[PDB]
Amino acid sequence: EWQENKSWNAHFTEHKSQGVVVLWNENKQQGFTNNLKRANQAFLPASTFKIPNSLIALDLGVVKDEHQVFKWDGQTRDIATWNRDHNLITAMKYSVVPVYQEFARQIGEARMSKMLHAFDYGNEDISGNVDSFWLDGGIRISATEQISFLRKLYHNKLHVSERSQRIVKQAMLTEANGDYIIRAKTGYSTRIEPKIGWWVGWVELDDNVWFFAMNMDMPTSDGLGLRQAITKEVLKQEKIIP
Repeated sequence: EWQENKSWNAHFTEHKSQGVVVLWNENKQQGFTNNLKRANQAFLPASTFKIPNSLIALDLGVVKDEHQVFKWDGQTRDIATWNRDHNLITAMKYSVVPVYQEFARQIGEARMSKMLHAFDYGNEDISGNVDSFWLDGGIRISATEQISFLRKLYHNKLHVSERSQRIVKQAMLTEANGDYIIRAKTGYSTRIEPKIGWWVGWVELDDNVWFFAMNMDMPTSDGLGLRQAITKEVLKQEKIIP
């Protein structure tokens, strides 16, 4: 069911990095990773939590639809793209933490906790502050657990409405061309060691879907582009994308 391919480690070491890529072939129900241990080690989800958070906010009516405007609160932050109005699409594109913090406050502890249990999401533990637990609280998720969750979302099998799942998958749209579609979400965890970057999502082909989840050590922000670059080098090696 699971195959370890350490030849992918070259893609990390050539960039003076360490990490894990996990791939799942939906047609064949077979998984592949360079590091079975790290594939099952649990990390803070950081901004990858914007996927479940969006689903919960939509299903409870905290977010009406993907056009609703969340007005900038007028507090200047160090990420320029955060100092503006956003909707669900742009808030996910730019990983706009303060918008999702407000979602979490309106969701509340009780409903957030139950919904994460219904999703079987990671360790399902929201210990910490309700507006930051995915950044510095007790919640943890592994790369293999990200894949399990994403497969449910792809098949509209999560315990929220079909509409909520369709909207979040629209908001995850990252890249599309004549060869593939990528729906994904980046993450960057810095408040708790080890600092890591995430990229989780899937690649849609004409006749198959390949789910992926990667994380990697991220001692400085200088290496953030490697999250997508390393993943795509693996995808290219496996002839999933040209």
